[PDB]
Amino acid sequence: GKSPTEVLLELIAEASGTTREEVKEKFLKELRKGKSPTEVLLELIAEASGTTKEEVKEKFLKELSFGKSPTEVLLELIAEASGTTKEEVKKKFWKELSL
Ligand code: NA
Ligand code: NA
Repeated sequence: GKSPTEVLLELIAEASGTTREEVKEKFLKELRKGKSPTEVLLELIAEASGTTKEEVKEKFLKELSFGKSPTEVLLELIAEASGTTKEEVKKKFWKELSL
């Protein structure tokens, strides 16, 4: 998938055991309710890990407060959700972006 968002949604699908289109459609529908893309990604990640959305959102925000970058944090959260390494998820991200 071309864009960074599309690649994140693909990674979330893999972590969720759902299709890329299913995740995309959930993402689009939530945006239509007036949510922001970052907020929606965090909810999707929470769903994928079986964790509450508030817990995932607070972790994100705390990491940002430490001076981490948003995409980096999202990747780390996706890695937590799939039980894979941060390094493995980041590799996939850059690979998929690359094509
Ligand atoms: Na499925
Ligand atoms: Na983003």
